[PDB]
Amino acid sequence: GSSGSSGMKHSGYLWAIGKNVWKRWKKRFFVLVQVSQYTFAMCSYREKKAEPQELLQLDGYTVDYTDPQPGLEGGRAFFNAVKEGDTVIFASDDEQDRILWVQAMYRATGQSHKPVPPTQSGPSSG
Repeated sequence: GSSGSSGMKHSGYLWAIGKNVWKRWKKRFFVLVQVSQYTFAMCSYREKKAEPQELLQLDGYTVDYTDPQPGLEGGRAFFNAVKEGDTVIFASDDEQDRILWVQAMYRATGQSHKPVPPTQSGPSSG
């Protein structure tokens, strides 16, 4: 039962909304930390040199590319994580970033269905 070991994989502002945390959908700081050898969590450090406000352990969450849900109007890319009884959505400024996030989050959780990048050049709405 050692203390553990910190670690950073990817940091940057992102749009996410959950049920217990980030109830609101707004661009907030997001940092992927490593809790255990095979366990990670999303720590949102909004303060300046202080403890994190919101935190979501990615212990199980299944992140994967998903269509743009009706409502969330923050970022372009859309990606939500599926949990036994919890569901959280995430969005970035560009599609390129999303991938980098899915690739990491994927391993952090260790889901069964590995995420894969689509081939949607860029259709037009009407």
